[PDB]
Order: sequence, then structure tokens, then C-alpha cells
Amino acid sequence: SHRKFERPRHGSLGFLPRKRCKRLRGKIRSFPKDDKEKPPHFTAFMGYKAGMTHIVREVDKPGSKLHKKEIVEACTIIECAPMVVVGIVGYRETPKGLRILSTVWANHVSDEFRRRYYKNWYKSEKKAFTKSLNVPEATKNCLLKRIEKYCTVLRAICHTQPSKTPLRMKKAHIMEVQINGGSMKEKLEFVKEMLEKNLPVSTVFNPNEMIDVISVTKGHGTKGVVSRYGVKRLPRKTHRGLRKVACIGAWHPARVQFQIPRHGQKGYFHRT
Amino acid sequence: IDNSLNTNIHQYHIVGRAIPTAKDKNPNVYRMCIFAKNDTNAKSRFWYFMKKINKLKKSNGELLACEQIKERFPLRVKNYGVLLRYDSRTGTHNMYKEFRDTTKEGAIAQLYSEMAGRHRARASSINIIRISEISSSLVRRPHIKQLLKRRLRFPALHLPTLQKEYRKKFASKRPSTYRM
Amino acid sequence: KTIVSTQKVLIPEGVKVAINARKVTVSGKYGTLRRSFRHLPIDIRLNKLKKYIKVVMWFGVPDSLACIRTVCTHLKNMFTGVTKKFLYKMRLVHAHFPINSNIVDNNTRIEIRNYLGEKSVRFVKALPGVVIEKSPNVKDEIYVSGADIENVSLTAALIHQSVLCRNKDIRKFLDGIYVSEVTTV
Amino acid sequence: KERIKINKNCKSGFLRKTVNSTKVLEEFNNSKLGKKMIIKKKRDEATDFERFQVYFAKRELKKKMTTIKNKKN
Amino acid sequence: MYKKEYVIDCKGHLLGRLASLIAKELLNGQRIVAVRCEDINISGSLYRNKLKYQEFLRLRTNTNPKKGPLHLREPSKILWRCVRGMLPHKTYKGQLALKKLKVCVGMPAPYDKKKKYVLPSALRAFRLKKHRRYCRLGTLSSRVGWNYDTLVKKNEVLRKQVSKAYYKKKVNNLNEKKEIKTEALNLINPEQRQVLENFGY
Amino acid sequence: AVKKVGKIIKKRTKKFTRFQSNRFMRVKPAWRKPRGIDCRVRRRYKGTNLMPSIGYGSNKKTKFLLPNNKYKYVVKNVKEMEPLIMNHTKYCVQIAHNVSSKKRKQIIERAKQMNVSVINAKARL
Amino acid sequence: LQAVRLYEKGVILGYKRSQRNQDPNFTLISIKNVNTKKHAQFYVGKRVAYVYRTTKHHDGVKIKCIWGKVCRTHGNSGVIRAKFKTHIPPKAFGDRVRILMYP
RNA sequence: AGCCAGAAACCAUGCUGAUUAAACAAUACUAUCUUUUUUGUUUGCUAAUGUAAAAGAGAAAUUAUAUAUGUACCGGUACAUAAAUAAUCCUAUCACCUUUUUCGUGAGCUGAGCUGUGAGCUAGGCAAUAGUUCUUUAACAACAAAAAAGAGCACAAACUGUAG
RNA sequence: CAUUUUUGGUAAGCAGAACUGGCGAUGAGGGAUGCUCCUAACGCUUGGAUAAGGUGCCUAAAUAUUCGCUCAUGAGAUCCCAUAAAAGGUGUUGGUUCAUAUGAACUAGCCCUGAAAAUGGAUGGCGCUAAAGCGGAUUACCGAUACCAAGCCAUAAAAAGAA
RNA sequence: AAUUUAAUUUCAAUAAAGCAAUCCCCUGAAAUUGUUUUCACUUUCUCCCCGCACUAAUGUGGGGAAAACUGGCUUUAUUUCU
Repeated sequence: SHRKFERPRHGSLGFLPRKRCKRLRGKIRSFPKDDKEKPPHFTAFMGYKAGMTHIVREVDKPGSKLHKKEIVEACTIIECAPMVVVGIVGYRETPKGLRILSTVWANHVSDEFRRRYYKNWYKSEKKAFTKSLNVPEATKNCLLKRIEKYCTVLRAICHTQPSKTPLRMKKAHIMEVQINGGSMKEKLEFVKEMLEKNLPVSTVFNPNEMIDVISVTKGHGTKGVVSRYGVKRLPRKTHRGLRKVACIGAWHPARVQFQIPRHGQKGYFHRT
Repeated sequence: IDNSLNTNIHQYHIVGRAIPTAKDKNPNVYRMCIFAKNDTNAKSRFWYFMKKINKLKKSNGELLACEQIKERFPLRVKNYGVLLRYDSRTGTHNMYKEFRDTTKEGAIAQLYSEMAGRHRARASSINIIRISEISSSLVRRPHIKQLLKRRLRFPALHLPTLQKEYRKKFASKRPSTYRM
Repeated sequence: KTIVSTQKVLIPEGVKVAINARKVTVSGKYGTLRRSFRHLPIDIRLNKLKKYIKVVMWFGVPDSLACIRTVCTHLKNMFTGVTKKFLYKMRLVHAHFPINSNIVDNNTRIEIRNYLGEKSVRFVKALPGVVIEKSPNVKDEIYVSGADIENVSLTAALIHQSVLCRNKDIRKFLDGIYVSEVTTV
Repeated sequence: KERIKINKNCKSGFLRKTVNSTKVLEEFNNSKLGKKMIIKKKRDEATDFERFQVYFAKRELKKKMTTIKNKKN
Repeated sequence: MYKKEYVIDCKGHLLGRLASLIAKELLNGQRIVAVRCEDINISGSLYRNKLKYQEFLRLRTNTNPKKGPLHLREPSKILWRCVRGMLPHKTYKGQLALKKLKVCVGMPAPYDKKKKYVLPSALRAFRLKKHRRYCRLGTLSSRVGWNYDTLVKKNEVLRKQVSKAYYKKKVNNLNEKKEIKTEALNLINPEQRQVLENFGY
Repeated sequence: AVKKVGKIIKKRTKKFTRFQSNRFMRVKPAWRKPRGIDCRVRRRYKGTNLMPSIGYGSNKKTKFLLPNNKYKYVVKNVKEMEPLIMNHTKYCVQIAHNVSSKKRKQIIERAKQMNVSVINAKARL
Repeated sequence: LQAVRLYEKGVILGYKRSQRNQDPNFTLISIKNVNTKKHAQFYVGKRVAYVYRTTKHHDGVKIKCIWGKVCRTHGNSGVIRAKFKTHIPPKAFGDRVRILMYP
């Protein structure tokens, strides 16, 4: 028979399976869509979380109970060392999805970038990158021309400068940033012009802008069902503990339905 | 002759009478034509009619004559009108249909096919009451009237069909419905 | 079942007709209309020199007969359209609040304002080839005109549908924009 | 395509006299599909020597044709 | 049956029949490259087909949808699932038959310059009556969320420009060959020429 | 299937197997008739341990005859070979398993003289 | 060019099946362009050869062969029943078979 | 028959997973290595074989289906062209060496001269011969030996704690 | 337990009988699947030709022929056997009766409405609309441990026998 | 792939003659079963008249005639022209 009273299920289904993220670095799942009319420009930027502070702000908003007065609000601080662009990527559309056509690199890349393509920088002989980097400018232009002719989306390869931070690691964070804007030629022009120079946040955003933030959640290891999903505790008298769900499904169908929450990993989740 | 377009419905003329007795010295003799899939079947159908109409059964009677009828001019068209008695799921109905054909036999074969298609009549469930060739001016059904027009012609618009030799599983390009 | 069905459709004086494999095309004084019929079995035959169009069907059934009549009438409307455009007169009715009809965008986009005092705008963009003019005569008339019998009607229907109220007795509240008169320019 | 002008009534004697007289079968044979039909019937029925003969002739044709093409430049 | 690879232009074919015909050939051992699946037709009205497919999409295991029936939305893959249905795929011989089949939407590069065949038994125009509705698989695919239809169409148009250029050259080449052949025909000895002539070559 | 050779047709090969001896160790491999209230094998279910029955039997004019084309006779002493001189063309000796090598040799030698085939000829040398 | 065939190509289909029961005595063969009962009937008396390759030598060579005979047509569509000296191994389903000119 | 607007519904978009696709691409750097020829693959080992498909496995227009396609003018117009379409077309056997003569390409020299290789014409006299069939050993790919020719990472360890 | 006959009970894969056949104790081929339905009862084999049933693919035989009917925004599809009715329908198809090439009235085929249930989901599945649907007819074919011919085995009887 | 003499209302040409015109082989519709009589039924690549290009129609809608080419019959020969 039907349950005696009804409540929403604990926890969203929409993030199951609640396993650990593959990578410490975040990933953009999807970019803004390419409105043709706007100039070429960057869509993303990489930063480090430094902490929270509070701020005091005066409120214009009319017809509000709060209205005229200043209010106190929590806020986060994200340190942003200027990104360095190192490569250009051209993707082309196929029925089986985006496939990369070619990538063109700058004429130098710094040690902080280089360290990421190794595990053991101290032990290594540091022989990565040097001979490709050499190859002459006609070759680069030929690949650029091929990209220019056919590619439908262009993305720029950017990296953080962790030495301009107080953080322990020296292996940089590399991340791709899609360019949205004008003609393929303009897009390519803008990335070429930018290339080996350094890119600060003011070039990518504006004051008063609304932004989307992508980050991996705080870890907790494996946590109990109550903590992990919000389940109400069982009464005290209970013989084999209390901090656990009291049913994991009906007799039929004769398997544990997935939807019932169980103990497990909490945190280190991807979130947009 | 083509077996594929062959049918086996024929017309048989059957004549029979009651076995003579002290009561009946000279009996009333009966003849009928009956449309059948063979001569034995013709006899059986005739016997069933004998039981239904007259007072007779096979056991107390005798066949005087059995002979096949076949069309006199099987390659000139006739308009045959038929009147049927049939049984439905609710009950019983009389009905009159017209058929363009080359023999009585052809007409009956089409009629059985039609009665099965439009009325779900099984062969058991059909009873032929009178079939006769009807003059062109007296035709009563519209699809037969259309055929009887002075200079009948029309374009072919049926799909191609052909032997097993050419009906192969792969082809050079799409074939054409069109035709010239 | 029936062997032959036909129909013979006169062509007006000004039209430039040109059919081809059930892609009918009519051009004339007020523009060119193309209207496919290759969904249908039909032996359309053309007759430019002496005018007229002949529609002929082989081996119809009553469904097919219905279609022949449907195609011919529709074609005749197309001739009528290119010769002399369709004018659909739509009177805008109000019991109380005065329904404000603002025509913009070169006789496209009629913006309707103030319906039952709702203080909100209802915009209804027209079909292509469709003029929305206002009458110079009686103040609440609004002209929907064009070459295509379909597009003007659909535009009129869209306008009519866009306006009318919700959750009040429709016996009592009559306000809204209605089709008066089917005419030509 | 071809058709004879015969009456509706027609039976076989009149049909033989007429079909021969107006020579309609000849017209069909002269027509492309008829021409291809007669070639096909022969080609199916052809003897072993004939099959070789066509190959030899075709090979000879290929030699001359290839030589002309080579010349043509 | 006896050739290394049949390439099939699936355009205008009826789904089930194409699948059945393909399956028998696959089972026998003939390799099949199915190309251009989006203009496969399913018979009947669009709405009916969508509704039926929506019920198929709706079907899922209660327990764990990872082990639920796979839906798919890609037209070539739809054809492929249908072919799998018509083979005994849980067997090993059957599994080989399923493997023998390769499917793709549009036309990829090594199939560009190889002859497409059509199966005339499964051609739409010769099997569905002309007052009874029909439906493009690609359209169905777009409606149930495939969203790769416009791109394939763009590709088809591009291939056509290449094809027309090739065909124009080819027709011209046929003319050159024909012209040389007629000219050098009367350089052949009479007897050989006569035999060649007799069979009209 | 049937195993023809020359004049010798034997109908069946693959020595009949006691049901279930495949999947329990205790069940002995040599034949047994299943009894059983209902069990497949007695009931002659399709494709399962086909029961032997007499009609399989070898032809009655060739019933025991070795591919030697001579009937096997077991011999443990040279005296026992006294009859088989008169059937040397149709019986063949086998020297009994127990017989020690000195005696065995003597039996082989006597047989060779007598012109009779000796099947386990190379035994114990 | 060298070694021209003088035999008609073929494909070894299944065994002489019936639904869910198997007879291995007869093989079913499709012959290169046969398609009808009548056309099939022309090949009826003819010799069949299944030739196949093995990894290591037998009689010093890598090829062995099983011999058969066509023996009756099967169905309408030109398939033939073929009887071999030894049952065809079913792994050769879909493999090639040779229908020779002799006798 | 043809269409249109229209819902917390449906599907995307979005968002999460993707050793759920035994999936996959690009790129950086690297370990005798690559090509041709020859012979072979008839202490657990220290030379080494496999084919679900060779016997001519021949065939790139493209679009309809109650019409198509070129071409020419400006989807319209005109004129051709396919209309049992693979029921077609293609494509193979003229060995040998020698005599005569014509035409293509690779290589050496600065549109030309020469040699090798491919194709043809002309003339010669020259080979095949296992005792009746028992697969017509002929394909593709893989390998090993032999000559000849060219050429650094990761894991651990210590450290970390954004992780457990 | 099934047909047919049948008594109780609202009915029941319910209770109780009658006749016969089964099943039980019985495989094999078909009915997708199944103790009872259909076919047919079984020594071991070789070849032949079929039954019951099928012949789009799964799946061996026909994408057979021939004339009809049928579109379904919850079609339909195989005895037992795995539900569907009363009542409607200006859906199409035939009829039949009336009236002055139409209006009336009836009728029965398919089809539609009536037609609601819980794990996901079942014409056996994929699928099918110029059917692979429904109703026929026509062929041809495929198809058993049954049938025919032949071999071999045992059993039973019979002939028949005391250089 | 065929085949013999039967039987069963089979036929069809051939090439010379003839016969009848809504005629004929037939088949319709009419005045304890025969039988006879009335008028009904063919073509057309023919002609004429109206509709004059009106058609789906290299023709046509309607209304009239014409003929025996075509069909049907009677004879006389003939059967490998078929």
C-alpha cells in the first residue's frame, strides 16, 4: 500500500552517481553561443580562491522594504594573476561531434607551463617541447591557413602563472578558453596578436558584470547517509544503530532501486 | 495454357429423379445447372437442393444424367447478372450483382472472391439463385456502365512486375514508376 | 470506383500561368505565387495558347474526385489573387475601453493596445506579402490585404485569435476584433 | 509506342492480314528496344567460336584505339 | 552475396524491408556498408511514428537505467538496432553477422568514390501507395533530439558539387572514347569488324 | 554416425555414459539404466544421454570379429594352442596378461611356426 | 591471365535445417547466378568441391579438399541440396564452394 | 487532401556522470630504426603461421516516381538526352628470342638531344609431350634468419594535505 | 482433463455426474512459450515423399500469383488460449426497400467511438500499410521418431533339416 | 520433353463463291408445356447536321444517316499460311 504521508525525496537525482571528480581543475561543460556581430573576445578566466570577507553596499532598489539603506553582504575573493596564452586550437563540426583539426603554438613557453607535461620535473632531463618549438614560421602559417579555411570554432590555450601566487605547486594550470565574436579570420587575428603576451582580467570582464563560476566542491571523504543526503534520523530505541535509512526498497522489484540513497563519497564534486 | 490464372469452377447439368415405388410409378423429374469445383461437389450441392426444395435424399433417389457445360464462345465478352442468397452473422439477405466476363464460370469465380472480400461470405454461406447474361443497355451498376463506353481507353498506371530471372536483389539505379 | 474524372478551369486575361510537374506557378500584376501539388496524384495539363487549365484524373475514387475539385478552386483563388488582391475588412469592436490600433513597420506589425484596459501590448506580425492598412472610412475598420488567399486569412485569423479575452462570459463580453467583409481591392 | 488502326471487333484472320500489311513489327524491331532485344537473343545463343571471335575483334579494336589515343596528344 | 562489399544508398528505402534484406545477406556473409541513412523512410504519418518512438524512449528498467535498454537517437544507429533485431545476435555466428554490417549517416571519404547500389524491392515508391502518408527518419531523429540533421544536409550539398564536377568530366571522357572508337573502327580487318558489328559493339 | 569398414559395419561408437556422471564425482562412468519418477533419460528427452538398446547390435554373421578378421583367443599355455592349428586362418591368439616372459616367448615362437597371428606380440621385452 | 577457373562460384549456406532441428547429411548451397528451380535443375548431376586451407602441413601441403555432389534442387529460389562424403564442418558456413563442370 | 496558433505535458538547451563507448581525436617528448633483396616459418622456451572468406571478388552522377537530366538563353523558357533501368558496360589469353618501323613515361644535361621502361606495327622458325581426374599448392596478412641500403620517462623514496 | 450430454452454484483453473477419448505411465513434429490442444504414438540406420503446420527477417519455404476489403493522434494479425458489451458514427465499402440523379429509410463488411491500473514490455521479437493486415481463390514449395523402398538388430511365428 | 485410338456441343485459318441490315452465330424484352410471332441488339480509319475545336483523347458533346470494309451465317474445295 501507499506510504502514509508524502514528502519530496531526499536529495536531487540529478547529480548521481555521486563519485569523485576526475580532476582538481574545473572544466567548462559548455561555452556561451557565438553571436556573430560582437568583436572577438575571451569567454573564461582562471583564478585562485583566497577567502571570504564582508562588504557594505548602498541599495538603490525601489519598492523594496530594505530600500535606501546600506546593507552588509558576504563576498568571495579570487586572486587572478594574469593568464599567459600559449596555443591556438581549431575545431570542426562533424555528425560525430567536434574534432580538432590542428594546433599552433607560440615561439616560447615558460618553465611553469612546461612542468605540467611531466610528473617528476626535478628527476627529468627537461627535454620536453624544445624541437617542435624550433620549426620555422612558414610551417606555422601553413597550419594557420588550413585552420582559417575550414574550422568552425577557435579556442585559445591559456595558463596560470602560479609563481605569482603564494600557492605551493609550480606545475601550472592549463585550460582552454573559447573565443566568441566575428569572422574566423578576425578570431584568428585576435589570438595571433595576443599570443605570447600576458592577459589580465580587465580584458575579459567589465565592472558590474554577471558571471558563472565553475569549481570542485570541498571534500569530506566517505560520509554517512544522513550527512550525505539529509535523511531524518531514526528514533533512539533502535537496535542496530539509528543514523541510517530504514528501508532500501520494496520486496518487488527484487533489487535495490538506485534512487534510495546509501553511504558514500561526499564532496570533491563538480559544480557550476 | 497458364495454370496461375486457371480456376476450377465449372458448370454441371444434373438430372435426377426419385426411385419408383408402388405409390409413385412415374416421378416428377428434376433438372438443374449447378456451379461447382468438381462433378462430385456438383452432385452434393444438387442433393442439398433436392433435400431443401423437393422431398428427396440421395438414398431414396437416382441420377438420370450428369454432364459438363462449357462456354460456346469463350473469347467474346458478356455482361453477366447474378442473384444471390447469402447468410450473414445476423441473418439472411438477397442481392443482385453484375460482372463483365468471358463465361459463366469466370463470373462465379469473381463473385465468390467478391463476396468473401466485401461481405466475408464463405463458400458454404453462398447460394446461387439465377445467373444470366444481361444486355448493355439494362446494366444497373455504375462500374460496369463505365466499362461499356464507346471508345474505352485509359492509361496504364500499375507497378511493374516481372519473372524471378530479373527480380534481383541489387540494382544499378532507382527504377522508374513512370513508364512511357 | 470510376475510370475518368475531369475539370476545365478558365484563366483570366492578365495572368502569366506556368505549371510543371505539379509545381504550379502564377505571376501577375500584384506578384508571383508558387504553390506545390506534388503530394497528390493528378494529371494537370496546361493550355497557354488558348488559355484554360485542364485537371484530369485516372481511376479515381470519391476521395480523388474531392481532391480534383479542391485543387481547381484553390488554383482559381490564386488567379483571382494576382489579378485583383484580396481585401479582408476587419472591424475592431469595443463595448467600453477604446482599443488602440497602431500600424507600424511599413504595413507589417499591427500593435494592439489597451484591450479591456489591460495596459499591455499585443503584437501580431503578419505573413509575408500581407499588407495591414487602416480604413480611411469608418474608424474601427482595419484592412488585411494581399495576393495570397491563404496568407491574408491566416494573418486575419492570427489577429482575431490574439485579441480575445479569457474567463468571462463570452455571451456578455463581446470586445475584440472581427472579420466583417471578404472583398478584393 | 506502336499501335495498329484495327477495329474493336477484330479476330485472328483480319489481324494476320492487317499486322503484316502495315508492317508494325518491323517498326518495333527498328526501334531501340527491339534492336537491343534481337542482339540479346543472338548473344545468349552464340557458339564457342563466336564468343572467341568477339574477343579477338574487340582486342584488335583496343589495339588500334589505344594507338590512336597515344598518337593524338 | 558474392562481391566483397555492397555499398547501399539508403535514401528512399523503407526501414523494415531494408533491414530484412540486409540481414539475410549479412547472415550469408556478404559485407554491407549502409550509407546515407537519414532519408530512410518509415511508413505512415509522422505523428504516429513519433508517438510510437516516444513509448520506446519511455521504456526503461526500474532498477538501474545503466542496464536499461539503450535508446539511441542517431538514424544510422536506429537502422543498426533494427538489423540486430533481425539477426540472432546472442549467438556467435549471429554476432559475426552483426559485426559484418557497417552503418553511417551521410557519405564518408573512402565511400565517396565507390558505387552506391539501391535495393529495388525496398524502394519506397514501389511499395507505399501514393495517398498514404510517409516519414523521413532524419526528421524523426531531429524531433526526438538527435540534432545533427542540418549538418548532414550541409555535407550532402557539398558532396553534390564534387559529384557534378566528376560527372561532367566523365561524360566528356566517354565522348572522347566513343569518338576514338568510331574513327578507328574502320581500321579493323573486314571479317573481325563484321563479327564485332554483328553483335553491335 | 555409422562406422563402416569393408565387411564390418558397427552402428554405434562413443561408449554410453551413465547420466549425471559429467556433473557429480560419485556417479560412476560405466552405464546404468535410470529408473526415476521423471528424469529426462528414461523418458527419452531430446538430446540427452541416449539410452542403449538391443537393436544397435552388430550383425549376426560378423558378431565378434576383430579388424584382424580373425576371432580373438586368449592363451596362457602352449598346450592350449593344440586346437587352434586347425583354425589358423580365422582365429588369432592373444597371450594372457599374467604369463611370464620366458613362457610368453615360447608361446610366440610356437604360434609363428603354426602360422597363426599373435596380437600383443611385443609384450614384456 | 593465369589459371582461369572453369568452375562456378558458390556459397555454403546452412545445413538442411527445419525449425529447431538439425540434419548434417545435406548442405545447402547457393550457386553464383542460379535463382530458380528450373535454372538450378541444369546443375543437378554435377560434382562439388569444398577446398580449404589449414595452418600446418598435411600431405606436405597446406590445402585439403572435401568432395561432394549436387543432388536435388530445394525450394523455388534455386538453392540446391548437396551431399558430401563427410559432413561439412559448420564453421565453413558462408565460405566458398566450387561447382565443377564434370561429369 | 493542404495548413495555423496553442499547455507545469514531450525533446532539446542547460547541468552531472561518461573502464556507462571493453569508445575516440589532437599535441609534447621518447625507446637502434627503416627500406629492399634473399632464404625459411615441413632449462618452459631461446629461428619462425595465421586467416568468417582471392581465383576478373570490375563499375563515384544526381534527382523524381501522376516524369527526369543535361545544354542554351532569362526557378522560368527553348532544344536535345535516359525511359526492361547491370536484361548494360568494362575488362582479360596475341608465350620465345631475333628482322624491320611508330607512339607514351621514369632517369642523365641546359622547349630540345639521349637511355631504361610501357604500348604497337613487320618478318622469322621456335618452345610446351609425365601415359584418365582426384585442391587448378597460385590470395592477402603475419613472422624469423641472412645480407645490402638509411639512424629518456614512469613507479618507488622522502615531502605535501587542496585528498583520504 | 478435453469435446459433447450435464446437476448444484452469481461465477470460479469451483463442486458433482453421463458417453467417449486422453492424460496418468508417452516420447517425437506442430501450437513462440505449456501435464491434457493438433498431428502422430518411439528398435537401430540410408534414401524417398508427406502430415499437422507454415513460406519478410529472426527461421527451413514465396518479399509467390490472383481478386477484394482495410489508415487506426493507444490498427490488425494463428483452435484450445491467454478478454470485451450494450449503444453510437454525414469513416469508407457493398447491399435492400422507397420516393420524385438527388432526397429518404433500413441493412452488414472492415474501420472508428464506447475501451481505466499499478517493476518496463510485449501480434513470440524485430518489424509490416501496392501488408509480412483482414477475406478468399490459385499454385509451387518447405516441413516429423508418422509413411514408402532398402539394409541391420532383437523378438514372434513360419518354412525346413539327423555328405 | 513427349505419345495411341477413342470420348466429350471444342476450334481456327486458307481461298473461291455466296447470304441478311439494328441485322446476323448469339443474346435480350414481350404475347397447363411445346411451338411460332412482335422489336431489341453490328461496325466504322464512312458521310451529314447542330455545339464549330466544344476532348482526358491525333479529336470531341449531342442529333441524324451510310456501309457490310469489320463481325455473323450459307456453300465448295484445302490443313506445313495458320
